[PDB]
Amino acid sequence: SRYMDLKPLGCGGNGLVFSAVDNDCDKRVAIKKIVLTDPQSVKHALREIKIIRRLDHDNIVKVFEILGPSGSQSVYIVQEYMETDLANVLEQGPLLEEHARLFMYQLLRGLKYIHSANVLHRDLKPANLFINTEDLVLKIGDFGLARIMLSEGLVTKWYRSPRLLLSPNNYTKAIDMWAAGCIFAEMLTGKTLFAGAHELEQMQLILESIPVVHEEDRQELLSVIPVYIRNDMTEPHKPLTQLLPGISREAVDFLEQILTFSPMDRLTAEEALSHPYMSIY
Ligand SMILES: COc1ccc(-n2nnc3cnc(N[C@@H]4CCN(c5ccncc5)C4)nc32)cc1
Repeated sequence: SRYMDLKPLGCGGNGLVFSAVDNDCDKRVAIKKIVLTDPQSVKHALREIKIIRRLDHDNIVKVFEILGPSGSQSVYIVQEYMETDLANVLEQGPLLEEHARLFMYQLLRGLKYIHSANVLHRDLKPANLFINTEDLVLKIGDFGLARIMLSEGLVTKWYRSPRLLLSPNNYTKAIDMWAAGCIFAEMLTGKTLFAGAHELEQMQLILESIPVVHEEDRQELLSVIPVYIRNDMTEPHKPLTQLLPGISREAVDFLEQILTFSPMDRLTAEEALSHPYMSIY
């Protein structure tokens, strides 16, 4: 009786999403319908709800209510309506460095929050970063959020870290950070940094630009891709400075610190925010 005029917004992983208007307050909402197809789906939906119910931050999409069939506080997640998504913004071209830098700050602020709570995002990509163009606010989408402790082909390989390509079911905070670096490069250039369709070509695209500085990392690659055995992995053929040719040296330097092959050398969300390139906000 509360939510009226519902029009589908598209399809996520969990289910169909709809835009609707609330009667209590004349504001717009975004509702996710999750179908309880199998008992595996009910267990998955229940994990997701307990997480999003306790997270409250300026750069995380706000969850208002949870209702079942007929609307009572199939499952329906009522969240805040955002104007657009980052993917729709970047189809229109690259951003001014001032806007990319501001959106990166907000993305990092949102990551620093979820990571502190021992939550990570299993599906970080421009389509799941929501924008209100009026206030230039960026908010990370709730669906994909998971505690650190069918349709497989519909998962993008593009924002996957070298480690996630080698160990496909192991998600960590550092994996969110690699994806954030990739999204930042995409906001600056208006095109995907590493656009592979398969796990191996994605690894080969990364290896053309990212140095392998540890022998442990080098030995692992020689056991999967032995062609690079007499190549000095320390100096790639097409480095990030070449891949990003019109952007500032300050942006590339900050990027080189996030797009490290090893998670051990990679800045954390907290460290990236304390970086001079970000601390000015
Ligand atoms: C594809 O699957 C999905 C998956 C999740 C959503 N979710 N989840 N929480 C949300 C909060 N706000 C919005 N707002 C839309 C962003 C772009 N939408 C338009 C942009 C421009 N024109 C029409 C719609 C509004 N969408 C949300 C939407 C579609």
